[PDB]
This record gives sequence, structure tokens and C-alpha cells, in this order.
Amino acid sequence: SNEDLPISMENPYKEPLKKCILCGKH
Amino acid sequence: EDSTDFNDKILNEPLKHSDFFNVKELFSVRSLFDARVHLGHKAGCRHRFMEPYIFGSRLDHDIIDLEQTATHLQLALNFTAHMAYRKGIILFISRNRQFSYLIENMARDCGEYAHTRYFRGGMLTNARLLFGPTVRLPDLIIFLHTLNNIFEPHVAVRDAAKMNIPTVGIVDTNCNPCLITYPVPGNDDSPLAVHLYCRLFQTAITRAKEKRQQVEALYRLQGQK
Amino acid sequence: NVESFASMLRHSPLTQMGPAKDKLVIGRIFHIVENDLYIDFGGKFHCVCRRPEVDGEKYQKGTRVRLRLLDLELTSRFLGATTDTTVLEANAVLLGIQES
Amino acid sequence: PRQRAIQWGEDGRPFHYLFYTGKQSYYSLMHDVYGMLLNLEKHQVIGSR
Amino acid sequence: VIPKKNVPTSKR
Amino acid sequence: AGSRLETVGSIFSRTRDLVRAGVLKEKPLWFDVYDAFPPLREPVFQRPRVRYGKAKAPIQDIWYHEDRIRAKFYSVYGSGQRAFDLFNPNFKSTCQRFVEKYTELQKLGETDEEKLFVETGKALLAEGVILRRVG
Amino acid sequence: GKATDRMDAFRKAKNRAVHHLHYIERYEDHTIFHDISLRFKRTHIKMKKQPKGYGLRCHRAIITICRLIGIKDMYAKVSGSINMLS
Ligand code: FES
Ligand SMILES: [Mg+2]
Repeated sequence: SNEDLPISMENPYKEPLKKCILCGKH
Repeated sequence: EDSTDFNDKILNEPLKHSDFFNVKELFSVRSLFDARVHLGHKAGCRHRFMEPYIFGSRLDHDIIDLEQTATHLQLALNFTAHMAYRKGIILFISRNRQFSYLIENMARDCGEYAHTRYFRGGMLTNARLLFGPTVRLPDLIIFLHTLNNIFEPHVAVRDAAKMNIPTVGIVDTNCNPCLITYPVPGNDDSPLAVHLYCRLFQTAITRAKEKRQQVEALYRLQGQK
Repeated sequence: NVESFASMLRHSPLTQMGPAKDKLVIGRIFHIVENDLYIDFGGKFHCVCRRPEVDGEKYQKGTRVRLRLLDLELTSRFLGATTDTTVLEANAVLLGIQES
Repeated sequence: PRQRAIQWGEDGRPFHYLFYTGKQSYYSLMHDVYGMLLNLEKHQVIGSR
Repeated sequence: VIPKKNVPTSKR
Repeated sequence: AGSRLETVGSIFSRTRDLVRAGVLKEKPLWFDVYDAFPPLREPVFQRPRVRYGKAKAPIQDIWYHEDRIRAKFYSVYGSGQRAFDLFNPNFKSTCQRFVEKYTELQKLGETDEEKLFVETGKALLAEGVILRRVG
Repeated sequence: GKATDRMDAFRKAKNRAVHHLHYIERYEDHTIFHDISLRFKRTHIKMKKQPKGYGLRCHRAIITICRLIGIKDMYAKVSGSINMLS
């Protein structure tokens, strides 16, 4: 149809989720 | 005997043409895009009744579909021109104080009326008391901003419908277009958008008034001879 | 061969910019109230920045300036509200003047 | 007393573009004063009360 | 027959 | 005697109907214009309702293939020290210049993503572009 | 209509009512187009389309209103709260 139409996808600019200073630590 | 010919050659003839005033030459999707008409508010402010006119959200900012704006604007400008041709009273209304001065000047320049100030209860629904029993109300109300300064619909939108006055209105993504006769989805905030709207309506109104005089003058010259 | 709206939108600088946070943009002062500078930078809403202490007199109507954008529109939904409250202005930091 | 003259003609069109405000004289003055303040920007006691 | 309104009396 | 029931139908239907019933002796000046050139939607009052349960708005997020290239470029090289000029309708930023070169090399048959990204940086450096990696 | 005096309330109501007129569609200018069953608050009204000669077999207030509209033949049943304004 048309090449300039928007495409469905996931947010590419989404920032990674913030983690607590103890995330991944025992 | 002569009235039926008058009303038929002057009042009914323009209504037989799809664009009698050639208002489509006044704007384009590009001219609207350069004026930032496609820019809407953030998605969190979106009014449900504006979803049909929204192209999408670009990073939580709503984008107005200018393809629809172009079609709606054609109808609104065409309607506005026909009403100016018929010598209707056109009232511009907006509470956006950034543009009060601009809108008041545009109204004076086109020979029409502006109400940019606080709207007192009953200007339309109680006009006979406020102005007099013989007061003539507007035949068309054009809203360049349909919201008041507390972000609710301007009271004149409801009262215009009560008084059976058609309304043209620029409707942003946070506005309610249900009761606006000829809504025009577009940016109402950017100075470039608002300036464009004022040029288009001013030009449509001024052209229709000049067209009315040309037709009348020709109809009279031919009548004598 | 008339360009479509979808094409205009794809190739607009505002679309190409992506997110506005921490983006340097050029603004133009169009209105001044005391030491409050109203600056248009190509978005929907202007930003309002206080006159800098240094070289304050250089900032006049029409002066082009450098901004670091934070938000194109300041909006928030507050407790009990059905819609977001908007102040109808962008959030930006005035860095200085742009010169050639 | 001073009486304001009819504010519309035979065709019913008001003379002043600010008629429908109900305060055309007051708001026309504010419009003129606001316009003068703008033009200045583009360009740039004891005995009176 | 509701008594008809009479504005003229108090007219200024 | 125009009806003031603005929530019952539209100004056209209310005006059209009272004209038929003979309540309005003359049609208003706008009626013939509305009839000839009507709006797309008849302006009928509707009550706006909040959505509930699983109802969602039909507005989609606007994304483009190049946004993936822009997201990576901003992560790797940050925002360019050059300032955006959103007034110029043909403005090109360093990211857009990167995206255009990235697209050109992709059309030359290269398909790897990590390799297509490193070759693009070299091409711009050869052209004199300043690419200061953030980290 | 509201007022301290009864004759003033009559004036206000009747003069205001002409500014809030509905248009009611009538089948063959004598009945409704179809059966109408609705609830308004707690008042239920069920109306039936009827042929000519049936007359107005409805709540006395509905009869009064139907003569003003021009409906000659209809059956109506009112259930629930019987409130004149509702
Ligand atoms: S954020 Fe705390 S464990 Fe991950
Ligand atoms: Mg807006």
C-alpha cells in the first residue's frame, strides 16, 4: 500500500526498568 | 414577480456548486502541516470523542490526522463563506488570552464580530433582555478555541445549540466536538496554527462578501437593460 | 504525486528527534514579561525561562537561544481527576544564546 | 441623561464589532490600550489623579 | 383566562 | 419559537421538524446552506463515558523502522552536541544522517545488525562527522 | 413553572414550554410507529401502536398530552413510580 505508514512494534526508546541498589544481590 | 428571480439568481445559485468560492485553494495538507496543525495534546488529556480524528500518538503526544482536518476544514470554510455571502452575522469566540488581540482585529478587519472576553451568563439565551427585544443574534459562531480557561467547553457551545445557531470550531484532542456543527480537528495552541486559522476564515469571509457585491451589481446592470 | 500526511509526519524534524528529554534545541524569544522569557522552539507549546543573570540584556524579542528540552508538554493526573491537568507550556532549560 | 444610541441598523447588524460582549465601549478601550502597549515593545502625580 | 401581563405601567 | 432542547437531536433536525409542523414561519438563514453542504457528522449531543473493564482506546503508537536505529544511536553516541532546529522543515540531525547511511548500507545487501552499525560510524568519520561515544 | 402566586406560575410554565417543543412522529397522523417500552428513573411506560378507532386508553395525563401532540389511538400502561414529572 504505502511505505510511509506507521508500523506496529514495541517502544524502541523505552528505558530499562530501574533496579534497587540490592537487585540481584543476596 | 422580481423577488423570485432575485432569490434564485443570487441566493440559490451559489448553493448549486460544490465549491462556489474556491476555498480549497486557500490551504493544503502541507500548509496545515507547516502550521503544526497536526500537533495535539498528550494522550492523558485525550477526549474520547476526538479519537476518530487522531492519527496516532507519537511518544505519548497525540497527532491529528491532517487528511481529515483537510476535509473538515473545507466544509467549515465553505459553510462560513456561504454565510458571509448571505450577509449573516458571524461571531468569533475564543477565551485564549494569548490570541484575544489577534482575534479581535481579524474580526474587525473582515467586518464581523468577536467575543474574546469573559462570557456572561445569557448573552445568547437571554439576549432580548440584555440587548433589547429587537436584537439580532449571530447566524454563525466560529470558535477558534472551544474550551474556557478552566479547560471545560465554552458555555457558548451549549447555548449556541440552544439558540439553533450553527457553530464552526477548531477542536483539539482535549475538546468535545459533539455539539459543534462543523468541527475542524487541529492544533488550537500554537501561534502558527491559530494565525493560519484566522487568515483562512478572514479570507473566506472577505472573499464571499466581495462575491456577493459582484453578483448583485451584475444582476442590477443587466436588469435595467 | 502529492505528498501524503503520513510522509510529512515521518520526515518531520520533530518526529525524527524522538524523545524530547535532554535534547538540545534552538528557540526564539517572542514575548517577554519582566524577567520571564517566552521561547518558541518549534513544538506545540512554548517554554518560559527566567532571564539569565549574566548578559541578561542580550536576551530580547527575536533573540535565538539554546535550550535543553525536558518535556514537550507539562501534564499530570492528580488524585481523583478524570483527565490530566496541563499547564499549556513546555519544560526546558535555557542554556544561553546561539551565535554564528 | 446621556442615552446610548441604537447599536444596530435596519438590517439588524450591530455597528461595533464588539457588540456581543455587552460592553463594546469598555472592551474597545481595553483593545486600544492593549494595542498601544504592543507597539511600544516593537519600537523599544501631585496635581493629577 | 390568566390576567394578561402589563409591562407598560412600570416602563421607564 | 426555536426549540432549546439542544440534547434532543441536532439543530438541523429540530429546525427541519418545526418548519414542517409550521411552528417556524420562516427557515433560518443557515438552513439552506446546511442542507446543501452538511457536515460529515450530524452534531448530536452525546454523553462521554469512561471506559471500564477491558475496553481500550483505538489509538496506536506511531513507530517507524528507523526508530530502532535512533534508539541505538542515542544510547551509543548520545544526543548530538549540535542543536536541533525544528523551524527548518528540512533539518537533518547527526542521528538522521546516521540513519540515512545505515539505510544505504542495508540496501547494499548487508543484513547483520551489529556489523551494519559499526560500518556506519566509520563512514561518517571519513566524511568528517564527530561521533563521541558516551561511554 | 414556579412562583408565589398561581397565575404567575401558569404564565411562566406555558410561555417557557413553547421554547422547548419536541416534534413527535406519528404513523398516519393518528398513532405511534411502533410499540414503545421505556423506563425513566422509576417510572415505566409501555405504549402500544393501535389501529384507528381504538382511542386513547392511557393514563389520564398521557391522554391530555396525546391530544396536544395529535395522537388519536394508543394504549399505554404506567408501572412503577407514578410521578407526573417523570
Ligand atoms: S529491584 Fe529490588 S530485587 Fe530487583
Ligand atoms: Mg489545545
